Amino acid sequence: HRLWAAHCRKIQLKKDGSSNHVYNYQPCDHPRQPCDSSCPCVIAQNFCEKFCQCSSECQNRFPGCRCKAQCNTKQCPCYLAVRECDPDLCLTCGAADHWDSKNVSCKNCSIQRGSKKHLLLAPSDVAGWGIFIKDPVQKNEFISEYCGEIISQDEADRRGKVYDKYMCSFLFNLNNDFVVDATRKGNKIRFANHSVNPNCYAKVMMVNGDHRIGIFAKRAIQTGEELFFDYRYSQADALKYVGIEREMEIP
Amino acid sequence: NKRRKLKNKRRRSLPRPHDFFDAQTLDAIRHRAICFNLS
Amino acid sequence: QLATKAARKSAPATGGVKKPHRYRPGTVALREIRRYQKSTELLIRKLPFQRLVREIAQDFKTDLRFQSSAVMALQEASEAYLVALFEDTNLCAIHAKRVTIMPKDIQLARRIRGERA
Amino acid sequence: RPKRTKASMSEFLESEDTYSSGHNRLYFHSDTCLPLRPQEMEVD
Ligand SMILES: Nc1ncnc2c1ncn2[C@@H]1O[C@H](CSCC[C@H](N)C(=O)O)[C@@H](O)[C@H]1O
Repeated sequence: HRLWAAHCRKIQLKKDGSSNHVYNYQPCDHPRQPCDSSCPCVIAQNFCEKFCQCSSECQNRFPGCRCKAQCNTKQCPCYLAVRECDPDLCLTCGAADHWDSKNVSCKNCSIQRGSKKHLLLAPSDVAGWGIFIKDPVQKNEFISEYCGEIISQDEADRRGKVYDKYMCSFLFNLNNDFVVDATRKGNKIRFANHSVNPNCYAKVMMVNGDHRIGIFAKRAIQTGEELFFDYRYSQADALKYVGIEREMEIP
Repeated sequence: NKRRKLKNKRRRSLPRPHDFFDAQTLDAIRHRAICFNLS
Repeated sequence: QLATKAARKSAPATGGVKKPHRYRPGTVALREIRRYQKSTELLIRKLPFQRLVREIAQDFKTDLRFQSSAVMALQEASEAYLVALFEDTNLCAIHAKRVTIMPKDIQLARRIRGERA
Repeated sequence: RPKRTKASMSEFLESEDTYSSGHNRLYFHSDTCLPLRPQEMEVD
C-alpha cells in the first residue's frame, strides 16, 4: 500500500498541494485505457472508486481501513480519510458488523445508519429560533449531518444576493464545484446558531463519494446546552451577519 | 468554576425575552389606586 | 458572468493522506542479527564461490578437479573464519567508542591474533 | 458563598466608572413549531 502512498506523493506533489481543490466524484471508467495520467479521478485527484470501472488491479483504489481497535482516531488513515469507514473495509472496527445494530467501537460509522441525536426546537439566546441537545455527549463525537438540497454556485449566487437582501443563508460551501441548499428542504440542525468558541464544530465528510458535512463536539456537553458552530465568513460579513457573540468584558 | 464573576457574565445585548406584565393591569390599577387614594 | 459571490458557511478543506512510514536506522539491523545468528545457512552463493576457488587454484596448477564435497569444505571454513574475525573486530570498534567498524580495525584485529603482522 | 466585602462607595464607583442545569428553557416540537410537552419529550 506504500506504492499507492508513492502514487499519493505524485498525487500530492502536483495536484493536491493546494489541499483546497475539491471536486465532485465521477466514475473513472477506462473502456480500453489503463488508469493513466488522464484518468478521470486522477485529474479529479481522488481514488478509483469501486463504483468506477478502473479494475481491481488499479493502485489508485483505496487500500482499506485496517484499524483493529477502531476507525475513529489519528492513527486510522481512513479516519484521516474524509470518508466513512467502508463496511467492506473496516472489518477491523465492525464497519459492516451488525449494520442493523447500534453498538460498535468505531465512531466513523454514523451516516451509514443514521445515528442521530434528539434535537430541540425553541428560541435561542443569541438570535430567534434555536436548536439544543437532549443528552450529554463528549468532545470529538458525531452530530447529525447537515443535510440539504445540492445546487450550483451561480444559482446560489443568484439566490444568495436575494437571500442576503433579506439576510438569508441556508447554504454551506460544498466544494469547488457545488453548494448545498437548505432553504425549503432541510435537516433538523438547520435552525441552530453561531459562536466563535462553540462547543461543537463541523467536519467535511466524503460519504461514499458524496461530499457531506456533519458536526462534531469541540468540548464536553451535558444536558441543556446550546449548539453553535463557526460559520467562517468574512470579518465584515461576520459583524454584518453574526455580530452577536454573547460575552462581557472580564479583564 | 473558581474564576466565576458576578451575576452579569452573559453579553452586551441579546434578543428581548418579552415582558409578561400587562397594560390592562396598569390602567385598572390606575383607577384602583385612584379610588384607593380618595378614601 | 458571476460578478459577485454569495457568502456561505465554510469548513477546512483538509483531506490529506497518511505520512511516510519507514523503520529507523539501526532497528532493522538488530532484526537482521537475530534472523542470522539464529540460523546456519552458508552465506555465499555456491556458483560465485565455485568460480572463485577454481580460478584461484588454477594459479598453482592446471586441470584441477574438485569433489563437490571439497568445495563446501572451503566455504564453511571461510565463513567461520570471517565471522570469527568480524566478532573480535567489533570489540575493538566498541573499544574506540564507535558503533560502526572501520577498515583500520581489522589490521589491528589480525595483528593481535598474530598471523598477519 | 456570600462575598460580604466592605462598604466603601468605591465598590459601585469602580464598578460603574446562575448555575443552571438540566433542560431549562421551554421547547417546541420541531415539526410544526407547536409547544413541546415534557410528557413525550423523548419519543418525539
Ligand atoms: N451569533 C449571531 N449574531 C447575530 N446574527 C447571527 C448570529 N448567528 C447567526 N446569525 C444570523 O442568523 C442567520 C441564520 S438563520 C438563523 C436566524 C436566527 N438565529 C433564528 O434561529 O431565528 C444568518 O443570516 C446570520 O446572519
